[PDB]
Amino acid sequence: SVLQVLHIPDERLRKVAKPVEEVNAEIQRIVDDMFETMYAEEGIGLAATQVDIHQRIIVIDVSENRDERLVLINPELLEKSGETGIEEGCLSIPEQRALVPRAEKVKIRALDRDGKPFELEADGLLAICIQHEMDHLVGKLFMDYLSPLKQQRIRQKVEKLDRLKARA
Ligand code: NI
Repeated sequence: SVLQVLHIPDERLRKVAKPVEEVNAEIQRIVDDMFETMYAEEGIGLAATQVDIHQRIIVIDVSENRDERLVLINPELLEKSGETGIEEGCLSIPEQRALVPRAEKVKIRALDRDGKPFELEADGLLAICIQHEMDHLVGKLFMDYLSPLKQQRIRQKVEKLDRLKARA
């Protein structure tokens, strides 16, 4: 099932997620529907909290033909180094992109879809993507990194967009 993605300025985007207590079949259905929603919305990553589920689950897939789907449950940042930034988009901030400071490399520890633990050293797009999604889980958005004026300037935009969007 395709889940509905919340947009700013929805207050539920600012909720802190709780860790997953047990990775079971309800968890695994959330994963499936999250992947479905991400692909439908043409993203390369989705955090559970953008879909009003306030648990620590992230799905990513950067692959061309769904060969390499990635699942981080209860993710934890072990180390980072460097600094970079591309012009990020966010499914919850529709059509708005900004360059954002990130660590260039990142080492994490998480659980997979089966609740088995793994480690992952990432760089490039993957590293930036992990940070972006992990931010979602503590209620941070990429626009939080920008100046009051850019944020202000941004917010105006999106509300109009959706104000078109329901359209009716
Ligand atoms: Ni996002």
